[PDB]
Amino acid sequence: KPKLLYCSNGGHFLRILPDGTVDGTRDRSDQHIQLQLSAESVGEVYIKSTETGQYLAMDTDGLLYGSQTPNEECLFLERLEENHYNTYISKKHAEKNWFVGLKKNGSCKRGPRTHYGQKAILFLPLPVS
Amino acid sequence: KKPKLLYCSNGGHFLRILPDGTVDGTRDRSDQHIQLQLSAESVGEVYIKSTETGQYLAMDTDGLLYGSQTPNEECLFLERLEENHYNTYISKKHAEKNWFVGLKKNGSCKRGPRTHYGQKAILFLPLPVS
Amino acid sequence: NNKRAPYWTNTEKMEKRLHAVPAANTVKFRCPAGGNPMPTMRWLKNGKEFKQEHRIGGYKVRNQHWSLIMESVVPSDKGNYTCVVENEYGSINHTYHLDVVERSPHRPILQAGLPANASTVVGGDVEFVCKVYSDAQPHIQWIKHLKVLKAAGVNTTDKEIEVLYIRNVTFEDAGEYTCLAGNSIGISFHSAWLTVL
Amino acid sequence: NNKRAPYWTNTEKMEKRLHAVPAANTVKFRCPAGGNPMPTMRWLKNGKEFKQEHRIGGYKVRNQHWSLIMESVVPSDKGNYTCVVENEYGSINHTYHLDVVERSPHRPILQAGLPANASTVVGGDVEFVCKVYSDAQPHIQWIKHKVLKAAGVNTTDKEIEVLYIRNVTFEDAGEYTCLAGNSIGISFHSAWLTVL
Ligand code: NI
Ligand code: NI
Ligand code: NI
Ligand code: NI
Ligand code: NI
Repeated sequence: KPKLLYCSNGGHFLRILPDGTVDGTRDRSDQHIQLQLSAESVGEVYIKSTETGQYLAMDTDGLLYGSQTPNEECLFLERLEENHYNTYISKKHAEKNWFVGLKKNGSCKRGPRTHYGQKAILFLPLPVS
Repeated sequence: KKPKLLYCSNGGHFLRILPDGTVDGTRDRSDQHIQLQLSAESVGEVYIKSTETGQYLAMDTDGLLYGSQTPNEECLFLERLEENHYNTYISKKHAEKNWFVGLKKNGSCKRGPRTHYGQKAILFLPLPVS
Repeated sequence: NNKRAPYWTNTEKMEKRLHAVPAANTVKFRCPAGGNPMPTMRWLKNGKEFKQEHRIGGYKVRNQHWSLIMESVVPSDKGNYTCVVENEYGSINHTYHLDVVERSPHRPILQAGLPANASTVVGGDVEFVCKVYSDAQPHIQWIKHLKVLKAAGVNTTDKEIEVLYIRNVTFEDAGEYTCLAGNSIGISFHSAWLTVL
Repeated sequence: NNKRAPYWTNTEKMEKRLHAVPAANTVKFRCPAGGNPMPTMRWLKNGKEFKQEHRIGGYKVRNQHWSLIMESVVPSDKGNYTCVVENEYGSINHTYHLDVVERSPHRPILQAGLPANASTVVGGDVEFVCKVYSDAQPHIQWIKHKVLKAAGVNTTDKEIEVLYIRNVTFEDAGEYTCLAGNSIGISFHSAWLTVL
């Protein structure tokens, strides 16, 4: 079943646009937020849009984007932090700690400019509707 | 010539170079590290230095104001007297990018990349020592 | 001339309409209003009056900061909270939606970065550690690379399972150790490497 | 209850205490005030009542916006301006310090965006412009890269302003500069004429 990936910082849902751009909304009605979490191994996930079937990805500069071909840049490490929120790192650029995020306004937040103590990396899986 | 103060219209502060090497803005006319000393190499080029920590205002490769003790390439600013009669200072080195010296309304340095012609952050006026 | 019906004095602070949080948290809702006479404020849970006694722990209100506050939030709190600012010239209202989520019990959690890798000259005594946070006692086992060296409860105790020792190493001991922990909700696991010198 | 002593409704706008500006400019001081009954507002120049007849061109007030406006500021305006908001339950006040600055005598100034680059096909007539503002008639000269024209005896100011180039050639292509100066300093901006 699908879940939404609500970010605490702004309180937006994680979205992948047909335009392949990765932002964040608040429109519970929006279709491009109804994410589909899938796991390779345990702790490794694939988040794809149940609409444009796009796989959340992060290129070599730490920039979230919607690709249509599931690949190395689509592998994220889902983790439940002590505070009970979820934090997703880039398998690929994991060594540095490039988390998925969003700035207080609902826009992707460059992997490099991000960090552990940030409310931008914390997510919550909420029901469909 | 003599020591002047570089007042920024935006928030209404005096440019300031801290012993720390950090560049910000105060409102204390008495504060010491605001007594700047403008010196011009070529006409249109300048060196702003604290008549105390003898530090020269500088801008690194990411447009970030800092106090230097060794006058260098990142110390040269292009002094320009604008149509409205305020001065704007540009990084000689990063001139191509149009990176001005600036202060946010709270009196804190403004990173070059996030500054522009239209901002009141970049308008200064030299004022008497006292 | 000096009349004035309620108005918002800080729209950016009301931007976040949906409040989704883990239970036990504290939540604050704000409705900064302006107006003359100074407007009054009241809060509504799902439409009707939100009596203090309507939830364990009650709720605080900070009129000078136009806010409502609920501590140690619980699943029962889920709902719609609406403020209602008013004076004799009119009123305004806003509505926040709160979704509190009970996340425990959950899979065991391993403090990131651990176990820490290591390396030592043949004959030396290396050490490995696995810290696991849990509201219970998690099943934890050490796996060598298949051999399961230690196991919580089996051969080593809990206090003992936290630290995997390896006295008088060798070039054989060179490999990928693993910390596997888990419970009925699931498991977590992190590896480390012992480089023999 | 309905008893309310004057309060600041917008502290932000009041952040900037020191207002330093070029002469001639227009300054505005604001003191957004709240209070029931509605408070009243009055201004004070250097501690005393700022009466309209205290400056040439008096001053406008904006009750709606709790402000004071002074147009074409002069050095004689120098001073502290204090607002006093008050009603029967109390009063509050703020003080702004105004420092008007005569920037003259100053170097020439060139109207930004002039000279304007140009480009034309051989045969036509290209043009270049330089407008300069200075306390005294500015010494201005066009420099092609040799000194083309130069304001003096045979070239007047209105003439020097615009540099014409009839029936161009591929040789005329290059950097035309407008250099201007006075006893205090000099400024200069270039322009490129591309030949087609
Ligand atoms: Ni709900
Ligand atoms: Ni827990
Ligand atoms: Ni069990
Ligand atoms: Ni003064
Ligand atoms: Ni002038």
